[PDB]
Amino acid sequence: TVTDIILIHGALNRGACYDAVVPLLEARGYRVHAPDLTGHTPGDGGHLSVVDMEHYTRPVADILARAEGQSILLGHSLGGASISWLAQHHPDKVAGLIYLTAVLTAPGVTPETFVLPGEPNRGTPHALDLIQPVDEGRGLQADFSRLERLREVFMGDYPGMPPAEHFIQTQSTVPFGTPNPMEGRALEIPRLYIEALDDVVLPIAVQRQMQKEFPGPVAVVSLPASHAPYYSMPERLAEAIADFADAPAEY
Repeated sequence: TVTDIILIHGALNRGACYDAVVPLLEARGYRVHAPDLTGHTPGDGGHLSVVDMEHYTRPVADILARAEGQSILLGHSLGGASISWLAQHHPDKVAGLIYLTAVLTAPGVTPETFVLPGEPNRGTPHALDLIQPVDEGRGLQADFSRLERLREVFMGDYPGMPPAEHFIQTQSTVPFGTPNPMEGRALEIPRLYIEALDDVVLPIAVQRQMQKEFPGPVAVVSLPASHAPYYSMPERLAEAIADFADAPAEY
């Protein structure tokens, strides 16, 4: 019933951040996709090209259109804003949702709620510190004056640093501001949160607060990783993802 698995990158990243994981999930028998979202492919126009969420997430909807059967959507970090948007518009094609230390927001809630300071257990101040606005506020871009700080905060799971194909220079602020449209049929999709216990970008406190605030049950697996478990434990990550695709309703 589930033939496809679609891994979606977070902010300032590209599809290829998942290179360690894609072969591991194809061995489990799945067709695996890790597409660039709109604006995340050098030469496509970058952040200002992204009109809205439908536009941003189109490469995934394109994939889901041609999937033989049902698909699993994994979002990482800000990627969860996309998988929740897609769920609501393609609930007929999605069989499972994986939030990998990802933004899980209740219907009608924007990811801004948990990135900005607030109560209870709201805020991602390491990220806000190292990620900076550009283009009169319509782009985010990392603070390259503090490269070692950038590495220990965002890429410390990598054994060694990652390749240039994993990243873009400027991020659209569109996904940060769009509320979760999930309603009715889409709230029945099984949900799985994969916690990253040692993340300092998205602290475990904020991870758990978003789980507690989403309406309805959310399954949980925990990993002893920081912000990028697809770097430091691709095998354990793949295993969790595939055991969930094998039976999302049960798991």
